[PDB]
Amino acid sequence: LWVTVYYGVPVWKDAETTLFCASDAHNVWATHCCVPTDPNPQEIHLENVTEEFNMWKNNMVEQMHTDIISLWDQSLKPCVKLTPLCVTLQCTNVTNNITDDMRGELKNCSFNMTTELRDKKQKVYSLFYRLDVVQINNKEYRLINCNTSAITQACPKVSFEPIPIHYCAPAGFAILKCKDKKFNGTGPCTNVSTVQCTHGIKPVVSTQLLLNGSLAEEEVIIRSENITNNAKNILVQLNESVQINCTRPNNNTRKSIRIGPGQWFYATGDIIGDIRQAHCNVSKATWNETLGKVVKQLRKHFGNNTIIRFANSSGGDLEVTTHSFNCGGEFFYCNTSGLFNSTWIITLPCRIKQIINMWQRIGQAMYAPPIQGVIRCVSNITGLILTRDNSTTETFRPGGGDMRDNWRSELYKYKVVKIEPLGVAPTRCK
Amino acid sequence: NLWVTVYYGVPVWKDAETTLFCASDAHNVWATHCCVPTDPNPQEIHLENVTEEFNMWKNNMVEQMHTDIISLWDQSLKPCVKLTPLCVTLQCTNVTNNITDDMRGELKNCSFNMTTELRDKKQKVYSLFYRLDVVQINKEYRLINCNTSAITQACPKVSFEPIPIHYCAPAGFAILKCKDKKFNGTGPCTNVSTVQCTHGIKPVVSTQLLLNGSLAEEEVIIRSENITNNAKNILVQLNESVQINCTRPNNNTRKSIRIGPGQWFYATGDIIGDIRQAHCNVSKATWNETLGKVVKQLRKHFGNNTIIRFANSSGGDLEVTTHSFNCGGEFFYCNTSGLFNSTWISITLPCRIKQIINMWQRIGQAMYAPPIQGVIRCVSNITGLILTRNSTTETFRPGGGDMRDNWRSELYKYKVVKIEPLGVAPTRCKR
Amino acid sequence: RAENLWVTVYYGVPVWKDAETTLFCASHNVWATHCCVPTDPNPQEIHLENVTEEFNMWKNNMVEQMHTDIISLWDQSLKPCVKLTPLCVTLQCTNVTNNITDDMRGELKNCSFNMTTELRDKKQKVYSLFYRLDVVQINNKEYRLINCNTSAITQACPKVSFEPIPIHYCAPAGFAILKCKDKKFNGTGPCTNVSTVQCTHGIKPVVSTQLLLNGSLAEEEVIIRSENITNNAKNILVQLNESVQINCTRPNNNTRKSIRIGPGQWFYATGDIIGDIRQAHCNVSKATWNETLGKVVKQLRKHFGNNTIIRFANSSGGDLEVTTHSFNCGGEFFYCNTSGLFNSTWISITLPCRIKQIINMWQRIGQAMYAPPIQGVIRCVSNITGLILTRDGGSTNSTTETFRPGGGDMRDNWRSELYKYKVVKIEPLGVAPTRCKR
Amino acid sequence: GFLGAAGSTMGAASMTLTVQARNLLSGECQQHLLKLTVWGIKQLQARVLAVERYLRDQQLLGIWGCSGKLICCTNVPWNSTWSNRNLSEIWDNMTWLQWDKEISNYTQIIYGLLEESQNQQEKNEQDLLALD
Amino acid sequence: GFLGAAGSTMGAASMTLTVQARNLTVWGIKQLQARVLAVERYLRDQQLLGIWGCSGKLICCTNVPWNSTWSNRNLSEIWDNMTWLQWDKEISNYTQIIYGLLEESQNQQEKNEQDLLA
Amino acid sequence: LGFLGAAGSTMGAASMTLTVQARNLLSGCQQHLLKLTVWGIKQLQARVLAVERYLRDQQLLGIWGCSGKLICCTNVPWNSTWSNRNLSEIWDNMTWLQWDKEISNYTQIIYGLLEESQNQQEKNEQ
Ligand SMILES: *[C@@H]1O[C@H](CO)[C@@H](O[C@@H]2O[C@H](CO)[C@@H](O[C@@H]3O[C@H](CO)[C@@H](O)[C@H](O[C@H]4O[C@H](CO)[C@@H](O)[C@H](O)[C@@H]4O[C@H]4O[C@H](CO)[C@@H](O)[C@H](O)[C@@H]4O)[C@@H]3O)[C@H](O)[C@H]2NC(C)=O)[C@H](O)[C@H]1NC(C)=O
Ligand SMILES: *[C@@H]1O[C@H](CO)[C@@H](O[C@@H]2O[C@H](CO)[C@@H](O[C@@H]3O[C@H](CO[C@H]4O[C@H](CO)[C@@H](O)[C@H](O)[C@@H]4O)[C@@H](O)[C@H](O[C@H]4O[C@H](CO)[C@@H](O)[C@H](O)[C@@H]4O)[C@@H]3O)[C@H](O)[C@H]2NC(C)=O)[C@H](O)[C@H]1NC(C)=O
Ligand SMILES: *[C@@H]1O[C@H](CO)[C@@H](O[C@@H]2O[C@H](CO)[C@@H](O)[C@H](O)[C@H]2NC(C)=O)[C@H](O)[C@H]1NC(C)=O
Ligand SMILES: *[C@@H]1O[C@H](CO)[C@@H](O[C@@H]2O[C@H](CO)[C@@H](O)[C@H](O)[C@H]2NC(C)=O)[C@H](O)[C@H]1NC(C)=O
Ligand SMILES: *[C@@H]1O[C@H](CO)[C@@H](O)[C@H](O)[C@H]1NC(C)=O
Ligand SMILES: *[C@@H]1O[C@H](CO)[C@@H](O)[C@H](O)[C@H]1NC(C)=O
Ligand SMILES: *[C@@H]1O[C@H](CO)[C@@H](O)[C@H](O)[C@H]1NC(C)=O
Ligand SMILES: *[C@@H]1O[C@H](CO)[C@@H](O)[C@H](O)[C@H]1NC(C)=O
Ligand SMILES: *[C@@H]1O[C@H](CO)[C@@H](O)[C@H](O)[C@H]1NC(C)=O
Ligand SMILES: *[C@@H]1O[C@H](CO)[C@@H](O)[C@H](O)[C@H]1NC(C)=O
Ligand SMILES: *[C@@H]1O[C@H](CO)[C@@H](O)[C@H](O)[C@H]1NC(C)=O
Ligand SMILES: *[C@@H]1O[C@H](CO)[C@@H](O)[C@H](O)[C@H]1NC(C)=O
Ligand SMILES: *[C@@H]1O[C@H](CO)[C@@H](O)[C@H](O)[C@H]1NC(C)=O
Ligand SMILES: *[C@@H]1O[C@H](CO)[C@@H](O)[C@H](O)[C@H]1NC(C)=O
Ligand SMILES: *[C@@H]1O[C@H](CO)[C@@H](O)[C@H](O)[C@H]1NC(C)=O
Ligand SMILES: *[C@@H]1O[C@H](CO)[C@@H](O)[C@H](O)[C@H]1NC(C)=O
Ligand SMILES: *[C@@H]1O[C@H](CO)[C@@H](O)[C@H](O)[C@H]1NC(C)=O
Repeated sequence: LWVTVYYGVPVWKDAETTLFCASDAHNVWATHCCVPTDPNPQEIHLENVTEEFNMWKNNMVEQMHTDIISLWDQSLKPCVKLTPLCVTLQCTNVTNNITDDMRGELKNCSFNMTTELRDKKQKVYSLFYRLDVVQINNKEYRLINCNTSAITQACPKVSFEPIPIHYCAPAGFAILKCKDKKFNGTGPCTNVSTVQCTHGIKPVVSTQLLLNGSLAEEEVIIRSENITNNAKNILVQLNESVQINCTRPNNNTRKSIRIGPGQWFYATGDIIGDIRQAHCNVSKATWNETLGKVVKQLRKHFGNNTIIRFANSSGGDLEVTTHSFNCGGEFFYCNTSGLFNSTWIITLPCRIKQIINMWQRIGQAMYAPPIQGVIRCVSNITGLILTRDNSTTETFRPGGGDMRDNWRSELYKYKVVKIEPLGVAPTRCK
Repeated sequence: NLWVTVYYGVPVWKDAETTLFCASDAHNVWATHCCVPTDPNPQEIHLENVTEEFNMWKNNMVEQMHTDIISLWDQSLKPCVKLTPLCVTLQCTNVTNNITDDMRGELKNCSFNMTTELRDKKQKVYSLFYRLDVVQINKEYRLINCNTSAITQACPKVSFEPIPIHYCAPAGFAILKCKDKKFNGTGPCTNVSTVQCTHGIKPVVSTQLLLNGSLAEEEVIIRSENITNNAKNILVQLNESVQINCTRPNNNTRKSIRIGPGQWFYATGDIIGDIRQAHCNVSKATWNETLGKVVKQLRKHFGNNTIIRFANSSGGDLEVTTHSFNCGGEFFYCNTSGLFNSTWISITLPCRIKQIINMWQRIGQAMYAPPIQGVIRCVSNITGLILTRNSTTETFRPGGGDMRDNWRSELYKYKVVKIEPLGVAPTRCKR
Repeated sequence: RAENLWVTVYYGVPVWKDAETTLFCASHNVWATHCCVPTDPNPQEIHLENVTEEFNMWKNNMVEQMHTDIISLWDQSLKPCVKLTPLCVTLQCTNVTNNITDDMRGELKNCSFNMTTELRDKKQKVYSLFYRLDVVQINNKEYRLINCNTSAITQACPKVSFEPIPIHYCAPAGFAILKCKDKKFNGTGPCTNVSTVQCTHGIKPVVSTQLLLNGSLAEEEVIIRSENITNNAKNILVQLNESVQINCTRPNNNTRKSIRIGPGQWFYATGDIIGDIRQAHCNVSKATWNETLGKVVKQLRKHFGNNTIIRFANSSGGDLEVTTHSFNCGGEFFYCNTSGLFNSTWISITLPCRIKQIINMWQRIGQAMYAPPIQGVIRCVSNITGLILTRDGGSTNSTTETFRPGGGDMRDNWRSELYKYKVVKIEPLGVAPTRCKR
Repeated sequence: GFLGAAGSTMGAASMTLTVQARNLLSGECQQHLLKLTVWGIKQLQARVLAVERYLRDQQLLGIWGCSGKLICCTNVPWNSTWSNRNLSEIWDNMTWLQWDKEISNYTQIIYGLLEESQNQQEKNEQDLLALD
Repeated sequence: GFLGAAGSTMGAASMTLTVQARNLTVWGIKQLQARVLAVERYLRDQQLLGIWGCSGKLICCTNVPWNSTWSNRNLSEIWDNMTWLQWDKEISNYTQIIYGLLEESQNQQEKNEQDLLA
Repeated sequence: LGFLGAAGSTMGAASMTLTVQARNLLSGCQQHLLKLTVWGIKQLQARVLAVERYLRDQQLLGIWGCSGKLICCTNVPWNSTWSNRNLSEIWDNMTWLQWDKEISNYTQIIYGLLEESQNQQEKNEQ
């Protein structure tokens, strides 16, 4: 009969806002924020709704991307630059106790570098990996990126090990979440609840393989924006993890070289012992068993009667065609061809590279100083990314590369809305 | 027997100064700057029976526009390539091939020893320069700004077309405008309205002749802070537009020189075809009449029967003796002395091209303009003049340099006030 | 069943608690352009009748605020100035030997070098004079600058002065600055003559070691304070009730030359001294000093007993910046030998001073600032208002004890100036028992 | 019970209001974050926006004469152009989301009417005080 | 529409208060600073009304009388044949004292509220 | 009669002047400092924090039903455990500073009681 004003209503709308960084309290992600996580996060069972979710339109992924770059840049921004090293090099091969399989990969290069005085030079030499060095025109060599970009040095005093970070909503906002186990990614799930804090996500940078993420609870889950369109990728979340053991082959040292008035360079030094090839070991059975589960989950979308093949990847950039892996700041480039060579119905050699670009922002290069000695890198395979390459056969190959896919994959079940507590309805009161 | 009542929301205000928001129509420097769209149909509310005093000479938003335009220009250049390594001794010659006579010596073909991407390698390059930017030492030349300050290169993707920008008030503030015709610059106007934002104003920078601005509507209007004094400039709006056609006809090319670890210098390339001088065309058929109108208005201030002469500029640097014009990123310095020759009781202006350019005559930062390939033709409207100044005769000459007046000439009809909603008044009520 | 007392609540309660906040500065040079806010032209002070409050100068965050701001200004003002990186070259140095007083022999070195010009392909051979304290020996005419193996050095901008212009700190709304008006305040404890102000008075950001210059003078007697008086390892801050005048000079008539080292980058090189070469020094009235100290011992005896003999001793250890009196006037940096100032015990003094142009601020290792030369000669007169001392005791001897000059931690200078102040926040809500029931 | 609502009946919205309206102002090592001018400014402006949203509701309820109320009555009739539902289902059996949904298209006009109702009421109060 | 009654009489403007009552890169920090200021200005006016017992009212009647020295005028001189802009200027001399009077009238009533309920 | 110079008055007497203190939280070249992209933010943060605190307190008074008043009354009885003194003992012979520290651990508990009491009062009115 009459207009009455109401407040405290269960109403919300989609929104884009800034989320808080929370942690457990000397790292990229250790000294980057101060908000503590909620020691006992609560969940509001916002049930009796069928909330529409998406993931291909998720505002949270975009801010994660933006902010991780920013954080990365803040870490490197104040660190010493390596411009003085962009000189012609005099190089030869390192053949000392060399495994033939690693032959040609390690180079011995000398150069004329300035000293602390503007009028003096020093003869300095260091070791390099083949992937960072280009021949001029057999003695003259250049650093690979002198014709493209400035190169800075990552500071050796900064650790780069990922930490799970929880995102938290500002007052007036909430994060809606699915408690579902078989959620499509774009469906109107029935298991709806809401939180102020997300599950922490450890940022992981890798290609062609999702490491240290979450597992599916009921089955292997296949997701894409549009399965029909080959332009979209395929992401798979496994319900069981696969162990992978990657190690350094060589007990290397490093040299602290004075390059200027308060500036130092950290060179790759010589190797203690014989030279060996870097590699990773994965159980052969586990890999075969895992693939079997994945294929059975593809057939339900591609047809029980088609032939499914996995194959070696397309050509392209190193960060596209191989498995790029960050271990303490050192980068492994593993040959995954042996993982995708089968049709139906394990040691991976790895290359080492020090001049590296993150998130494909061509222009800003960074040098990764060496870690002393041999280290072991052990991780959990939780998923991977594939592309779609008649009806007789369907072939899949390694994809991803674009980091938004790693973040999106982890942020599988979250949505952000704003709270709208005011409203108006008819009643009997004057 | 009246008692106090407190009234909230009373429609009153006072003079104020604050920060204004910029807005646009949605890689131009002002396109990336204003990320706020304007009202698609801006509001204006007539205020019945409101008299308000305006003063264009004390208009504080002018200072804000000047400060911010500088901040933005400078910010635009901050992340671009520095040209420090190019401040070297030059070896130059007289390239007078295929030129008209007045161009004999305008260009210098210089070569030098410079860096490459490697610290231990060197290269020899050559390029063309305008003599305005190159100074002879005691064959041996130096760039003109090597003994002053740093020279940096503008980023080649960034354009500077003067897209109009609207300025909007923050909550609690209001913009008042004079719609009162023939507004005199100062004093109370009796035809006002309140607006959300100013109209869009194009950030055009020039000296002597005001281009692409507002027109005077009814007649030529002359405004100054003090008419009697000669220490003040005179800002004149025209009601009619005067069309001017400017060109740099030579077909130029560009070359990109690798200068170091990750970057490039944009050098003047070669020239295709004959070399002719840059110039601007003003029709005499409009200009004659235009000055006659200006004089008729001057007769309202200076006797009514005096003889008024127009003349060349006083001595000063290039920035103020010639007309300063930019189009396409290139900077033209046009000789207007023949534009101001007559005494009251087609016109071709030759133009010089300068490449290494102080901006707003604030000394310290030299910017290098990359060359524009091809040829250029620009057409624009003269909407106003900057002029400066015996019982029978007076002379007027072109003025400029202080850019705050350019801003002032468009903003003369606006004022900013703050709203003060709390008032107190008597009433026949006590409690 | 009850007396029926009812909780009530109200706003506007005069209660405060200790709080750490940021105070703002109020007042061409570094301090003036960064303290644009004017002070209140008519400052207020409100006595808190029948209120007692506890102050503690040793745990004071206002001192930390000074430290941070004083560092911030130094960095902000040097950040945009000419870098002197290109001057780190081999130098060819000899002795200046012309009208030199014997004491100055070896102090000035005439060094030539090959320097960058405004053009990349041009060099110039130049020379200037240096103080020996700024240059080191290689392997005997070959020398380099002391900072070449450590850090970059920046030339201070010639137009930015660091005159210790007094500035005031003032509270933001919701905060109050409290002060002791009381006397003989220990630096700690419940002083009773308390009042609050909107803003503090001005404090001159004077930087010095050993002798505290141009501060407040004590009202009637020498006040001796320490975080722990009986701890021989702690600094003792002594405020005098009578000032001592000191007259300092740098007698050599200097000039300057300005050399282009780049496109608009001018290097200010030491110009030759015209005239004879003399030592910088300070003059202290001998009697005033051997008067003023009597009361220092008399007051030390308040804590140590007056059946002990107290000696003032010299040659306190540490680096140049620690062992000499660190003095900065006219922008010139002096290292004054005070050993003869502390050589006495009981039941016009000339102190020579050295000059150094390559300088560091607040012990921030690995970054330096070049002090440009100054034209002419200087003369400075200043007030000694207090001392930083440490005990040389800890020995099993109560009969005699020795004290030596201390300091170097600039926070203690500010601590003395901020001795009387504290900051709290206001909490206007409170609860109390009331007869009324809603 | 921060958002322990979801919707069932509107009677349930009353009991949740204190919390929902309180959650808005929930009320250490942040020193190293000051230097992060981009990261930090985003977090700061977000706080400012939260404040604005709070005040926007308080000011609107204030102008309508609803300040201090949970449920606010006024002499403004309901229109058939807005809705045609009975008064039974729409509380007792209907959740809130549908109420947010259909009524979403038209609202402003309601707010203007609510303001006018108060405008008239206060002038009338002033006259009642001036008279008897 | 915004200040539609700015040139009008007090009488004419009496029903328009709601019209005004409701209208509330590193470079962008300047706009943020402006937003913060607007909030602060808003709040100080709101506090003043609250401490005068005018919370929630646009036209708040108190227990403070008018002085002939503040305004030597009657109904046809103050409301009619007058406008707010001019009038407010005319009485600017007394703004501060009136505010102090308003605070006292409120303080005197609140004490009588906690007691008189008892 | 001064600003905090009521602190030494008995609480009863001190309470006669509240508006002076009430308004203190809401008040307040100048271009040079705009370049200080770190320092200037700190100053901005400081004023923003002051605003939040002001509003926080106002919201609490709202929740407790004490908004719009400097002084309010409620239906919550006093608990002798918080303090055990008589009425004269508290309003006279007492500074607010002393009072506040005596009951500094019984604050948030009262606030909880005030909130629920007001919630019940609304429930009773509906
Ligand atoms: C304790 O307090 C005393 C008293 O304040 C401090 O000693 C004073 O120190 C100041 C600064 O060193 C000194 O002021 C100069 O006195 C000279 C007298 O001949 C003036 O010539 C000199 O003027 C120049 O600087 C002015 C700055 O305001 C300019 O306005 C003026 O035009 C001059 O500028 C020329 O010279 C400067 C270089 O000096 C150059 O950069 C310019 O470009 C230009 O060429 C000052 O007025 C006082 O005379 C000293 N007073 C006494 C008694 O000594 C003492 O330092 C304090 N103690 C401590 C520890 O801080
Ligand atoms: C007063 O107001 C007038 C009217 O706006 C201004 O006149 C404009 O001036 C600008 C600047 O020179 C002109 O902009 C340029 O136009 C070129 C021609 O475009 C036509 O021809 C090309 C042929 O290839 C077609 O592709 C195009 O669609 C058009 O049909 C463009 O080629 C220019 O772009 C190139 O150069 C810029 C340099 O920054 C690059 O960034 C671009 O990527 C591209 O390489 C450019 O757009 C504009 O056309 C003029 N308008 C008119 C109507 O003539 C006056 O300048 C102004 N006066 C003052 C003082 O400000
Ligand atoms: C996945 O998580 C594991 C466990 O944290 C990572 O391996 C460990 O990394 C820490 C980092 O300091 C080392 O201290 C441990 O010794 C490692 N455990 C090993 C090697 O067994 C692993 O690197 C993570 N993987 C990825 C891809 O980030
Ligand atoms: C501006 O002034 C005019 C002239 O006094 C006002 O016009 C009056 O409007 C009322 C409307 O009720 C009529 O009854 C009067 O007869 C009109 N006056 C005349 C002389 O015709 C107009 O309302 C004023 N505007 C404002 C905003 O105050
Ligand atoms: C250093 O320069 C000299 C002179 O050109 C050359 O002979 C020598 O081989 C260079 N040394 C290195 C390590 O490049
Ligand atoms: C589920 O996800 C697939 C992947 O693209 C999509 O094709 C399909 O339409 C989705 N189904 C729904 C409606 O959830
Ligand atoms: C990794 O190493 C552990 C021993 O530390 C071993 O038990 C495990 O089987 C290895 N896993 C793989 C995949 O090599
Ligand atoms: C390996 O693949 C073959 C072919 O599909 C299958 O028969 C065999 O069981 C698989 N082995 C394991 C350990 O899964
Ligand atoms: C993989 O996750 C399990 C928990 O499900 C954990 O016990 C195991 O250690 C993890 N393995 C690796 C290599 O991280
Ligand atoms: C480059 O340097 C050499 C030095 O011998 C000189 O002869 C030559 O003329 C220089 N070239 C240029 C273009 O300046
Ligand atoms: C109109 O302009 C003239 C200057 O041309 C000035 O002297 C006069 O005072 C102005 N009139 C008013 C009302 O301000
Ligand atoms: C020049 O003036 C004409 C006529 O007033 C107008 O139509 C045209 O848009 C104007 N052009 C510019 C750039 O102002
Ligand atoms: C002015 O006019 C005279 C006569 O035609 C001519 O000789 C002279 O060159 C002209 N001056 C200018 C600047 O155009
Ligand atoms: C320079 O002076 C020092 C004293 O400081 C002396 O030892 C040295 O021998 C002198 N140099 C020469 C060449 O005599
Ligand atoms: C003064 O400070 C000293 C610090 O050693 C302390 O022992 C002494 O008790 C204090 N005196 C007073 C009156 O608080
Ligand atoms: C220091 O004291 C000694 C006696 O131990 C005396 O011989 C010497 O002259 C004194 N020196 C000064 C500078 O007072
Ligand atoms: C302080 O106490 C005395 C009694 O000793 C009293 O007369 C005086 O009014 C008090 N001052 C204050 C704080 O009002």
